[PDB]
Formats: sequence, C-alpha cells, structure tokens
Amino acid sequence: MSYDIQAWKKQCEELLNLIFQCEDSEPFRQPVDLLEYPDYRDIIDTPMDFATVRETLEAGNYESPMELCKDVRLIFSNSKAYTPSKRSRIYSMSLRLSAFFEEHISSVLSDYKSALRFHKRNTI
Ligand SMILES: [Ca+2]
Repeated sequence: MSYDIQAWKKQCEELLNLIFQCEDSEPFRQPVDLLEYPDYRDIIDTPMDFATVRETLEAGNYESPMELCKDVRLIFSNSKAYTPSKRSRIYSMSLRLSAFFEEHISSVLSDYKSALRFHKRNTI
C-alpha cells in the first residue's frame, strides 16, 4: 500500500529472508560463538548477527527501519573491524552482502519517511 507506515516490516522481513538464503550471509547468520572465539569481545563492543535482527523484527522490537538498518550496518562494520585484511574471503562476503543490503534498504527508508509524514500530517 502507498503511504503505509507498516510496509517496512514486511519489506525488511523479505530482505532478511533473501539475505539468509544468500551464500554470502553464511558467516553472519548466527551470533559469533564467544566461547569458541574468546577474543571476539576483546575487539567488538556490540556483536550483531542476522538471526538477532530477524528475531528483533519479528518481536516488533524495532521502532523504525532506520533502527534495523543500524543493526545490519553493525554486522558489516563488526566484520570489517574483526577480519585481519581485505584479502579475507569473509570480509569479501561482507562487502557483497553489504552492497546488496544498501541497494534495497534505500527505498524502504524513503517509503517509510513519506509514510510517516502522511501519518503525522494528513487530515483524513
Ligand atoms: Ca580489519
């Protein structure tokens, strides 16, 4: 629907589904095992992963798609910070998936911004 403040929830649910099914998401699907990799929290302040993102959205615990976007971007910035070189195949995966996410999220954010101005201002 045009001017739908709820539309982002379905749009982001679909986008996450397409990310989970993409081979490039494999390293990012689940929280890093902090017991297997006990230096991970030495480097990364705030772990994030696509399963946490998907559960947060399904729970209704994101206020806006900007919040979900900030979490997804944290996945990719965490991977950049943790991986040791741009030669890492894991970093390479994070670049391909990042570029895919950013291509699709822009219209979700734009559509949400317009919907919210309508929600706040309309005299229907
Ligand atoms: Ca790095």
